[PDB]
Amino acid sequence: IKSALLVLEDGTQFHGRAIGATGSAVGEVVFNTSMTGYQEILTDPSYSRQIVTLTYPHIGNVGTNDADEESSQVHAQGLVIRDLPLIASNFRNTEDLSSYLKRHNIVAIADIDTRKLTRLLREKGAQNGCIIAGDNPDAALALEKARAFPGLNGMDLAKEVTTAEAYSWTQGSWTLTGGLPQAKKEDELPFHVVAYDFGAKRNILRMLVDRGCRLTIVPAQTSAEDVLKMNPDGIFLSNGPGDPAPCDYAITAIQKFLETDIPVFGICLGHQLLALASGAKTVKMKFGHHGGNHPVKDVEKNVVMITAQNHGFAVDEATLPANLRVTHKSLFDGTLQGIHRTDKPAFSFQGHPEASPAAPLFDHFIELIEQYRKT
Amino acid sequence: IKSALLVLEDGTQFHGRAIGATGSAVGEVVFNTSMTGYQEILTDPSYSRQIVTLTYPHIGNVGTNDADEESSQVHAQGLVIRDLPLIASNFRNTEDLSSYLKRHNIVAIADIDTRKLTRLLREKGAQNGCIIAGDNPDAALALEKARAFPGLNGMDLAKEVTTAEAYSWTQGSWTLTGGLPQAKKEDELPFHVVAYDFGAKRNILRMLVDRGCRLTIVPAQTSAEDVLKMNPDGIFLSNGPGDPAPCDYAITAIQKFLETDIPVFGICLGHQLLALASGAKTVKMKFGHHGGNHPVKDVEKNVVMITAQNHGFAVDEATLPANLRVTHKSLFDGTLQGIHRTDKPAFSFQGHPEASPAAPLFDHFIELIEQYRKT
Amino acid sequence: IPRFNFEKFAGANDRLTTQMKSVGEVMAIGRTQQESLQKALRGLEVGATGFDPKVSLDDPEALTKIRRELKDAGADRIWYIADAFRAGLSVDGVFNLTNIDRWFLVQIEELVRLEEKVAEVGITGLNADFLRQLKRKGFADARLAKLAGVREAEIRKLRDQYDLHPVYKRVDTCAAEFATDTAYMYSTYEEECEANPSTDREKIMVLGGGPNRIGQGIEFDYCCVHASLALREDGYETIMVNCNPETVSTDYDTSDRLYFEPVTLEDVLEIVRIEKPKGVIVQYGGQTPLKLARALEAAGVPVIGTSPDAIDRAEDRERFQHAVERLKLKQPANATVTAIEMAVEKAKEIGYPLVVRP
Amino acid sequence: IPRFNFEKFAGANDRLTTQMKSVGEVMAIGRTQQESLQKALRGLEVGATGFDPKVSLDDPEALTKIRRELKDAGADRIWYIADAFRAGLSVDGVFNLTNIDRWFLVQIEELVRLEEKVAEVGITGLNADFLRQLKRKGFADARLAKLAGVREAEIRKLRDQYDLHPVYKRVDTCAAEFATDTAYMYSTYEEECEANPSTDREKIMVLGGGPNRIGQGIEFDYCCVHASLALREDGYETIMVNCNPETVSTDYDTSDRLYFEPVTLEDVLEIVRIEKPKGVIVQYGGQTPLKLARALEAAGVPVIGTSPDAIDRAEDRERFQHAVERLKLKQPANATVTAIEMAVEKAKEIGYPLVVRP
Ligand SMILES: [Cl-]
Ligand SMILES: [Cl-]
Ligand SMILES: [Cl-]
Ligand SMILES: [Cl-]
Ligand SMILES: [Cl-]
Ligand SMILES: [Cl-]
Ligand SMILES: [K+]
Ligand SMILES: [K+]
Repeated sequence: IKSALLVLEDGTQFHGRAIGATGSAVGEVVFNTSMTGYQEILTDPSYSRQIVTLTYPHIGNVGTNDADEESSQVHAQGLVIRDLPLIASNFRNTEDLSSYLKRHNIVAIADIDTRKLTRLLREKGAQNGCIIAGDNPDAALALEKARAFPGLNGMDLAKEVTTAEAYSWTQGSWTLTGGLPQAKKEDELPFHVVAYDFGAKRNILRMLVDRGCRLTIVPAQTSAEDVLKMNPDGIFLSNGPGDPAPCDYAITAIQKFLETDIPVFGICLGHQLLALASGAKTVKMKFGHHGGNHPVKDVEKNVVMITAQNHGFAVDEATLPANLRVTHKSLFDGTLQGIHRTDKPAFSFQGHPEASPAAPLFDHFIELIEQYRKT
Repeated sequence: IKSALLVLEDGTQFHGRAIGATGSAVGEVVFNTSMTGYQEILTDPSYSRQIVTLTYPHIGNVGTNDADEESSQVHAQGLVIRDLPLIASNFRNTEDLSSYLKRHNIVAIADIDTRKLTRLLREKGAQNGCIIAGDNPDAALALEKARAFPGLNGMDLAKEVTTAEAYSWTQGSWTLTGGLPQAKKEDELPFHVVAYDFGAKRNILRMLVDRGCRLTIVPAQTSAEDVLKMNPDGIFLSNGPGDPAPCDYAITAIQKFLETDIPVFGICLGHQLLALASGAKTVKMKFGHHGGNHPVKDVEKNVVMITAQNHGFAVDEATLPANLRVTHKSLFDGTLQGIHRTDKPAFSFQGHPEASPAAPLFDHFIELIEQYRKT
Repeated sequence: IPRFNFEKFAGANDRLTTQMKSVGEVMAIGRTQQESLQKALRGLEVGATGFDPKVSLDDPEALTKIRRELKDAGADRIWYIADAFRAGLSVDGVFNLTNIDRWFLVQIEELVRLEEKVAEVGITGLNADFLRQLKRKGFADARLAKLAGVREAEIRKLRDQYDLHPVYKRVDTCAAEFATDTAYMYSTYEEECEANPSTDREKIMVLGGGPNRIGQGIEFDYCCVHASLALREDGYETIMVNCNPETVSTDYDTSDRLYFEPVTLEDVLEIVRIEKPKGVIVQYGGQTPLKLARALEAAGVPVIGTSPDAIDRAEDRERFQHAVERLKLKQPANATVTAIEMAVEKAKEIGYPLVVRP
Repeated sequence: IPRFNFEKFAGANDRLTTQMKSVGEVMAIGRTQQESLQKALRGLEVGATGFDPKVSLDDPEALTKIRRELKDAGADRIWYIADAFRAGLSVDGVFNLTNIDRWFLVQIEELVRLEEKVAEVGITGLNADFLRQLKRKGFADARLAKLAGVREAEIRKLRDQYDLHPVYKRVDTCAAEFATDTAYMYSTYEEECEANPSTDREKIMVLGGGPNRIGQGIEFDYCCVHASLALREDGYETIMVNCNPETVSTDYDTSDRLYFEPVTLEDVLEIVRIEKPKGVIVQYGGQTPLKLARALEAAGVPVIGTSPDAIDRAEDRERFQHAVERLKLKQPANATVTAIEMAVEKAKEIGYPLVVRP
């Protein structure tokens, strides 16, 4: 018997089984409703310091593989699930879940009532928690640790996940037939986009490349001056974990761009930053948006998009500066999902766009880029 | 394809497959003819800094188990074998050999011409060598380390495997039936024996207790003074790695006891020390003795014993002090195997004793400890 | 799981192919595949209690039969898949013959090994931890009973003893991201229960028929729905119990509380335990609920309408003849033969032509 | 591996039990169990090249026959085990029926898998790295050949091409701790060769007859020994090739050099290759060596004594009849029928009683 334990700030306990590394894990507890895509979720920087509970019971059915990695590493602090399948069964699998978790040193637990956990987070909002896996997991220790956890509110996580040096990215989307393509060459891409790495996902980058963009990935703190120096065709503000607010660095920089005529496009954290720099205010969500079936309305078009959400904070619509037009809202909860500057080539989206490869956001960005080079 | 490679000082190469930890290992390369007892060989301190090659092709047929560790840990530098079995198949097995090797982090290679290795070691003598288990093992590098290796000649290994602080040992020998017996009670043991941990094997200890010996396990350095300070019924000098010569610290000590009327019993390393302390000289063997089918004669009784051998150096018979009687000799090479002080209650044995439930030796010992208390 | 009726079709090719031959279907919900599958099995109304064996372990011919059943599927395949594991066949083995994904096979295999332990340890080895592990894997009391060599009630007793009962989760469309005001539930062995039964009213439970089959059609479902609509309108809290995905009775709108469950004693008893209803209708879902009537009553269930015993009075050919007699009514000449010659003799009495009912 | 003769025994219970029924035995030496085992298989003189199949993949009854053979061992169990794996039985399943330790069964299973890859890749998939791996698992040229659909010779050529040959280790009682002056060797696919043939003398190779069988006894072994002792005395360097553990022929004293190996074209050629003997006597070991005569010669082996063709002259019922004819001697009337009707006729000619030789 390989025991594991998960304990919530509030004292709630969940007894189960260890499936990952031995040890303990602490962080903010969230639930994600995605029925598929666990790997991508685990490896999404957007989950740093978070303990991920998946609502879908069998997690690990298709094992894992490199192509499904959203970053160079597992960002989830822990994984909490109802059942770990006996086998991974899929032509793409290269290593079962459990072995993967272990290789990445992730503390994971299985066999607990995820539904009860979900309903609790839903009802009472997120909570910090600690999972302990090993011989005789100490529930008090667990509880201590959970209670001691500082918490994501006011925590700058982007500086934690961002890259240390800047670098190129010219690799596009994966395909069934040929997997991940070779990285394109620079003369093979018309556009040059500077993308701020606030804990960016591989798939977004891949998308942009799909659209003609050579990317220069820059650290989160990178100055505006430093960047402008690069004569960027467009500026992209990635997705990323934690609170946007304490990102003094970014906001500053962004404001600069906003003086300029350079197209600016933001996703998730970027979107929050853009909003902050535009004078808007951000809030931290009861439990957030973590799933892949979230309905969002494009108000302009009056169409609904089924989206992927991975956020715990959000831009308050009520404090929206008037140079900020609302472009999209959540059909689940009425929260802000899109915005555009009425006075600048800058817009952003709360959810996480994906490749087909209708790409209206992306295409817009590209559109703005062109107009900009047309000038 | 998990490559590995072994290279000898001499430049000899052995290409195979990785079955242990990833990485490199270096030390003296020795060969062991034991067809059984691999776990026991791996966990024998006598192997520190030695890379172990096993003549018996299938290593790991019975997996592993704690009752089979001769010490707290695996002392062998690396493991070289011909074939790692598909499964372990024994009722006593708790963990396959490969998994065992990893957890203990042993660099190890399977599938090489162990016969080829054997003959070379036999013909040319022991050799330092390097195993490199990884993605693209570097031959030159491995050679580079191999050659660089300092070597065991003149190396004190005892001080590296001894214990920090002293301690009590009251555990007897294993039985199929009961297994590892609980640890006797101090008041349950007639005798008190002090044992110098020169990197001592668990079973030997077990064999003493078996004999009514309470045991005090001390560190290598340990002063005769401090020792005598415990009014011990007899002193026991354990088996251990490296060269005995450089262990100034004990020869000294020993010599103390050697003025005393306390009985002193030496095994392997401790048989060497005794020797030294009594004036004899020690040499380093061409290839040494490692396996369990070694014939040794009890000159006295004219009978032959099949023993277990784990040594690289011996005691030169030619340089014997009169007060040193030859009690045993190897029927394989006529080398020295046992001695007795003409003038003192001291004697030692080169080979390694084992329980049926050496008995002669062991019994003698006690019979000495006895005659000593009778006084 | 589809429901077949091949037994009613003499000369019919009974292998499964692209043209449907099933007459109905049963559905089940569980927190895990294993649980879900086994619950469906016991709710299939074919006499199964899970993976009950089709061929004997000593039949030297088994492997053959098994192979065949796997290679060219019939209505019985799922059971032969387990017997294959029991017989020594490998997961790859089974796969190559069936093309059923290993993901599913490994799970069936695991249930089998578990059944083996059960078998080995007997009831005595059924401690609370193990038993809970079994229940969580969806094992039925009945199936366990069989493996341990005891009656079903024995297993159930043991659970009572250990306070080992299921919880009820709700269907919500959203993995619990939003709350529900609807009471569409399924049982499982977990921590938290969402049944939250009302103490407020007088409850009426209606038992459906499970999957449809020939002779056990929508006609019964129709009746069951009607009982609910009527009694609800009349002000009762109506509880429906059924597991046929095709019907209106399994429509959440049809009743106050819906338990999408196997229509078995075990499952029905658990709900009753918690609902503590005022009455239970067993007369409208066909044979399925009918057959449960005595055991339910005996187990304390407030069965309403025509009593189990009265139903048995009518159903039982002997008990019955006696009524007919009693009332001095006209019944056709009958006999209860055991042996051939016996029947030839009695036949003579009765008079041809004859109706020979097993 | 024991050697049986049940075919000569009509009516005889052929299951193995506590009473011995074998007539001889064969021994093999390998660097690994698989090597060892497969070598023994190909030296058994029963027409096996390794784990040749006993039942068809497509036989519907194959699982059953396989089960019986497994549960109640016969001389052929070893083959049925491979067959079991082919058919999809699991290692645990085979274990349950045979009680053979899994450590062994797993190795057979691996063999079977590799076989399957061969079958799959064909002669083309036989790259040097793979071939080498197979040869180290004891795979015979002949066996791979059937799997790949080629002639054994093709495989042989293939290895030539790859400079893929075995090395020779020596027996020494002590795991190489001490040197040996004796030349008691066995083949393996490894790094170092210990053969060190002499360039010195004129070598004479004597081929033994493998395990003893009825009609192929010690009498031939007696001869083989004599050949050795004799020539050795005469001053030739004698080289014995045999793998029967019971005989004087396999005693290291009997000859200068002993190669404890399977008496097959394959194994012999490998020795010849390195020994390059003056001659090779194939007439003293009975049927085994006899049947290799042609092929050895054809391969350039220096066959001494009566020629392989000559032998063919006398063995060949027709070749012979002609020479008997030639010599004007007396042979019994004979005929070669194909058809029954054809026989009864010829029969009348020849005249009863009759000796019918298939
Ligand atoms: Cl739980
Ligand atoms: Cl790139
Ligand atoms: Cl090698
Ligand atoms: Cl248990
Ligand atoms: Cl018989
Ligand atoms: Cl290959
Ligand atoms: K649990
Ligand atoms: K009826």
